[PDB]
Amino acid sequence: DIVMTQAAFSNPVTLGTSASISCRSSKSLLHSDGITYLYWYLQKPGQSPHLLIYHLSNLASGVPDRFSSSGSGTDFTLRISRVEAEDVGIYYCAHNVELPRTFGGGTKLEIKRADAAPTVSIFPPSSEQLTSGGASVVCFLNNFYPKDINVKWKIDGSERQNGVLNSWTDQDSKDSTYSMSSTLTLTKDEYERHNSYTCEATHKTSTSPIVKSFNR
Amino acid sequence: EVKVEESGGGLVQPGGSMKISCVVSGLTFSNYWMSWVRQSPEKGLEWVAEIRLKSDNYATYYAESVKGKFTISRDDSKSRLYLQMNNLRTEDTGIYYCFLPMDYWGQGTSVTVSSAKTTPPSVYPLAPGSMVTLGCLVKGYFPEPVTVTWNSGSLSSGVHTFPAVLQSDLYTLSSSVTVPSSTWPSETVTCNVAHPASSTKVDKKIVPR
Repeated sequence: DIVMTQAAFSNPVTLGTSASISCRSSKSLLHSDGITYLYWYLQKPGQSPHLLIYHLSNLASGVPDRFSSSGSGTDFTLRISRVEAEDVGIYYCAHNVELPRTFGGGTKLEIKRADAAPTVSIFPPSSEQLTSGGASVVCFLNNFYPKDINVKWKIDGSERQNGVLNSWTDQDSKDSTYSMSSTLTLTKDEYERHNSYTCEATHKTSTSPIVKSFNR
Repeated sequence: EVKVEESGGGLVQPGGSMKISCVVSGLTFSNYWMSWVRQSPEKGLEWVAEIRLKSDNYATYYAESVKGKFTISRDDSKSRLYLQMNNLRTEDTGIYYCFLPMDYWGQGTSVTVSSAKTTPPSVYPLAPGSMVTLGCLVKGYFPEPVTVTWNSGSLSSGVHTFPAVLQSDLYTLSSSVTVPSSTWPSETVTCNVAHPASSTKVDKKIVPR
């Protein structure tokens, strides 16, 4: 057994500047043949892992020379010299000196970009869902930065808390933004006892929330 | 070039068995070591089994976490790798990848070990009450995953799909698409949802309200 240790996160990195990801091993990966058997893999959001670096410092075919790696038998550093939006993902270290083959826990690269307000869209229940006896009200809070955000629901003006489920995307590979969906799920019966439905998005880009509403 | 493609995943009950496989093209399969690596949120990437070559008498190796329960095998004539999995537990849930050490990974096949029953999704259009944002709500399914595309995968820019959230043994997710208002509703926007576990394929056209 070898334990590969890396930090779950790194400091957000501005586009066009350098990132540095560290790893260490519980045992030397420097072989008697002179090779340090340390590998780096990248897993971009929604994708499989792909080989970036092998034998400590050698770039895999197609990998840009913005990527470089160095290290001893036990301490290693991946450098990305001029980070692009496409580089976000989880970077894993691994050894090739024994079985079991073991991996680090992965370090997520985050891109720091300019603050962006969300674009908010509210959606009434579909007639299909209503036919089935259900009523989900959906609010998208799209393409904002930074990741922190809050959503509040109101029904006929009063704050509603329960029945709400939230989900957040990973950082986007093209525009370095985040998005969130908030879904308020009611029975048809309860939905049709109220007329006005509102979602309010609060983000650091304004001291006022962005408010979207419809009337049933 | 090299293509690694897994199949056979699905749902099975605790204590049950499943056999998954993958076929490799773009190299001479019989000359490569083959392994299975699984991924879950709580445990990360975990190598579980490996098989060597004919010349090594197809020597096999297993993680301690699964030895006794998994059997790895290969058919060099079909370029196909297998993993037979017995007495599966819920902790064995995850995405199983073929990994040809050290250079190649497959696409993954999802294996869910659970006493909950497979349930197909209900797909609902999200249409509004320069640009317009539409969506699809995919509700009430089990197990993961689903795939959501727009206009059969053609409409790819301005799309994101939110991670599924589990409540009460069922998953819900939604997908967002943003297009110029000159393009919808003058031309069609359709979300395509596939839940292989229930063998369901649904197209839902987004029509203005």
